[PDB]
Amino acid sequence: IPQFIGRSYLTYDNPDILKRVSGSRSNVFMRFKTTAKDGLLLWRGDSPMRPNSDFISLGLRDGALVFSYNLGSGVASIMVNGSFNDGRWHRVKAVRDGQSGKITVDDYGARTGKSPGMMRQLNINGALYVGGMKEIALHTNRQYMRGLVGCISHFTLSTDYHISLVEDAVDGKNINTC
Amino acid sequence: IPQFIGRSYLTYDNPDILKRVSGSRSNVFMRFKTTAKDGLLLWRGDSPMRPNSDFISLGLRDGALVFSYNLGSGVASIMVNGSFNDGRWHRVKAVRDGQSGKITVDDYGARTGKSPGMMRQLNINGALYVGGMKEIALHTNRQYMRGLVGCISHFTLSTDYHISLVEDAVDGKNINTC
Amino acid sequence: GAEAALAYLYSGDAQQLSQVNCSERYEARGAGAMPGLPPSLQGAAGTLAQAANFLNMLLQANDIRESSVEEDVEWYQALVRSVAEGDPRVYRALLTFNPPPGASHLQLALQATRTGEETILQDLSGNWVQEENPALKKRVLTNDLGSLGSPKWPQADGYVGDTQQVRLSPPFLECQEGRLRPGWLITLSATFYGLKPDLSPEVRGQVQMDVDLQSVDINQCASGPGWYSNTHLCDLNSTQCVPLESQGFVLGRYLCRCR
Amino acid sequence: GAEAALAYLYSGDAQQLSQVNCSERYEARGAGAMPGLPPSLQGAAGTLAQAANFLNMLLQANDIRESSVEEDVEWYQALVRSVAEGDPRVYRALLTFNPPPGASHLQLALQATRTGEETILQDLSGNWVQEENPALKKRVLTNDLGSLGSPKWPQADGYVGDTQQVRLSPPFLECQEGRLRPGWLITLSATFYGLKPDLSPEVRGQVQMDVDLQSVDINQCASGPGWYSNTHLCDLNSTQCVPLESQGFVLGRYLCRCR
Repeated sequence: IPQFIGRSYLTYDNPDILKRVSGSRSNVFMRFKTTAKDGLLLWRGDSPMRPNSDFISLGLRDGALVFSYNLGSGVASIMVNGSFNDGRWHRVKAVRDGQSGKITVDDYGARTGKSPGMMRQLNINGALYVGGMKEIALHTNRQYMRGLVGCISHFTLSTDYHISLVEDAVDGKNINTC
Repeated sequence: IPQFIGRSYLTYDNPDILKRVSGSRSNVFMRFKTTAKDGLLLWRGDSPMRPNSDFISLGLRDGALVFSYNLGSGVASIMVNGSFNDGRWHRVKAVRDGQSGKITVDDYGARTGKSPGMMRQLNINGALYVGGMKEIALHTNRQYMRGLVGCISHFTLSTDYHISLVEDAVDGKNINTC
Repeated sequence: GAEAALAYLYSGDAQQLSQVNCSERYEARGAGAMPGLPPSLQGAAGTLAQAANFLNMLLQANDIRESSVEEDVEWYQALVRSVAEGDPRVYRALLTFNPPPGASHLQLALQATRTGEETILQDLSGNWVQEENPALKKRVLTNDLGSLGSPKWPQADGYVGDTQQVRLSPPFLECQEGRLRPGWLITLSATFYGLKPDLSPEVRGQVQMDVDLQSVDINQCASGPGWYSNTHLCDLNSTQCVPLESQGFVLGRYLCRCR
Repeated sequence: GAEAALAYLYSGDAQQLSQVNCSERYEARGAGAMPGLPPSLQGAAGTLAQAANFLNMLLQANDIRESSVEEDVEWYQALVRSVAEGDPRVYRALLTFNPPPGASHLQLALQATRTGEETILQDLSGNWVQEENPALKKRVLTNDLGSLGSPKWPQADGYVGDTQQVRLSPPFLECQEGRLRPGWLITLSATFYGLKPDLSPEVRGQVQMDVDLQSVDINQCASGPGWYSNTHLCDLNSTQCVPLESQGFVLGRYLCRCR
C-alpha cells in the first residue's frame, strides 16, 4: 500500500510470492520514503518460537537500514547509516547468496554483510508482511515495535516478479494521502 | 508552483529569467503532468498589440504540445500527439536556434519544427508567466483560454539556470494537494 | 549440405546460387589453423573489448543497476549501435543479457544488422527463450577521491579484462530459412562481469560481432598469419609454387607449376 | 627549459633529475615526422573512437539527454574508467563536456589517472573555467522497426566517425608544479556530435588519452613508421651505419662506424 500513515500492515497470499523469498537467494527493490526512526517493511518469517525462527527482515533502525536475514544458527545485522530518518525516496536492494549479500543503498556503496552461522537454506513457512504486522510486540522479534510509516513503492521481488502492493493483498488500509 | 488546481497563474520578476528567453536561443525542461485538454505553461510575450507580439508559448492543445515561438513575420505551430490529456509525468525540451528547434517529448522522437517567416532575434519585453495568466481571454492570443491545470516540476531554463517555481515569483496560489 | 559447401570453397563464387535446403551451419573442418587474430582483425577485437569494459565498471559499482535493465533500455540501445561500427566489414552486433540466475527467459537481448547505409535494431528476447545459445581477470582498484560530490564511497575493487581475450570461431556460413547465404562469416565474443556478493566471476552478459571474410586474400603457398597457411598440395618436383591471384576466401587455387 | 630538455633526448635518462623550474610544455621541434599512427598505437585509437560513438548515438536520438548530464553522472563515470584501459601504456583518460553554447563554465569534466594497479577519479570542473583548453562524417541511417516497445519512432538519421580520425600530438613532456616529469607522452583526441536542430556539426564533448613513449624503440638509421625515421647524422664514408641498442626514446644514439 502506497502512503502508509500509521500502523497500516499488509499480508500476502499468493503462493508465488511465498516461494521466491524461501530458497538460496533473495532480492528486494523497495523504493520507500519515511519520516520516522524505526519501522518494518518486510517480515517473512514462520511462527516465532524460541528465537530461531528463520526470519528475514528489512528495518530502518534510527536511520540505519538493517538487512537481518537469519538461518537459526547465525544472525546477520548488516547496516548502512545516513539521513534515512527524514527526507525523500531511497532505493534498496538486499541481495542474498544463501550466506552472503549486500544492503546496497542508492549510492553509498555495497556494504557487504558476510554473516552466516553454520548453514543455509532454511527459509520456512509464514505469510509475507509488508509495511508492518497487525501486532508485532508479542512476536519474538520485538525490535520493530513502532515506526510503521512511510509511502512505499515499486517492489519487484526476485528480479522478475513485479508485485503490486494492493492488488495481491488481503488486508491493510489507507491507500492515499500521505 | 507545484500542484495547480484551477486558474492558478504565476509571474516572474528576476532580470535573469527575463533575459535567457530573449535572444537567439531558448530551452525548457518542464516536467509537467495534467488531466486536461488545453492550458498554458509559459507565455513570455510583450503587450500584445496587432497580432505580431513576438510571443513564445508551450501549450497542451487537446493532447498536442505546441511550441509556438513567433517573430512577428512568421508563426510556428510545432506539434506532437499522444495521450498527454490524461495520465502522468512528461518531459519536454523546446530547443530553439533563432529559427529552428524541436519539441522533443519523452521518447516519441525529435519532431523538428522549421518555421520562420523571414527573420530572427526579436524576443522582447514582458513578464514570464508560468502555468497561466491572471486573465488570458482578453489577450490577443486567445487560444489558451482554459486548461490551466497540472502539477508542474523541474524547470531548468537555458540548460544552466535552474529555477524554483515559488522562490522567485510574486503571485500565484495553492502550492500543495493536487 | 556439404556437396555444395565444399564446391563453394574451391572456386565456388555463387555458382548457380549454391543453395541446399538447410537447418545447420557448415563450419570449416580443415586447416583453418585457428590463426590467432590476424592483424587485420585488430580494430574489431579492440572495440569489442571496450564495450565489455564500459559494462564492466557500471555493474560493479552500483549493483542496483542490475535490477532496472528494462527502464534503462535507452542506454543499451546505444552500445549495440556502436559495436556495429567497430569495423568496415560487419554484418551483425548483438548483446544478450544472461537470464536472471535460477530463471528462464533471456531478459532483453538486442541486435543491430548492417545493411549497407543502414542499421536495423530488433528485440530477439521472445525467440531465444531459456538462452537458446572466470577468466584472465586482473583487478583494477577503483579509487574515487577527487572532491567528487556525485558518489560517496572512498574505495572499492573491480575486475577488468583486455583486448587479447576476444574469442574466435571457425569460419562458417549459416542458412537463412534453409537457403545458405554465401558469406563465410566469423564471430568475436566477449563477457561482462557483475559482482557476486563475495567474488566477481559472475558472467551476466555477452557482446558479439559478425565479420565478412569474402574479401580477405587467403594464401595457401606462403607463410603468414592467414587462415589456411602453408596448405599447398604441391605434387612437388622440387617444391617451387606460385600463389597467383587476388582471390577471396577460396582454398587451394594457387598455381603449383613454377618449373 | 631547453638546456636540460635537449640533453634529456640524447642519453638523458633521468640524469640528476633533469628538473628546470617550469610553467610550460616542451614539445619536440624536430623530425617527429608526424608518423601517422604506428601500428602499435592501433588498439588505442580503436578504443578511443568507440567511446566517441557510444556518446554519438546517445545524444543524437534523445536530445533531452543533453539537459540532465549532472543527474546521469553515474553513466559517464564508467566511460572514463574504460578509456583508461584501452592500452597497457596509459597515463590519463579525460572527458570534457563542452560549455553550454553561449555560456562560461565547463559543465562536468572528469579524469582517470593510472598509477599502477589503481585509477584515481577527480572532477576538474572548477579549475578549467571557461574551457582553459564538422569533420569526415558519414551518415548512418538509424532504423528501429524490430517490434521494439521501448522507443516509438520509425526512422531518424545520425552521424558517425571512425577509428582513423583520432588525432595525434607532437611528443612532449609537461611540468608538475614546475619540475618536469620525464615521460615523453603523447595525446590522442576524439569528438562527440549532438544534434543542432538543423544539422549535426555540433561538437559538444571530447575524450582524450595520454600514452607513455619511454618504452618504444626509436630507430634513427632505418626506415619504418617510427617517430624519428632516417634521421641518422652519418658523416658518411659510403653510408654504412648500424643502429645498435634496444634504446628507449633517445634521439641519435646509433653507431655510424660500420667500416
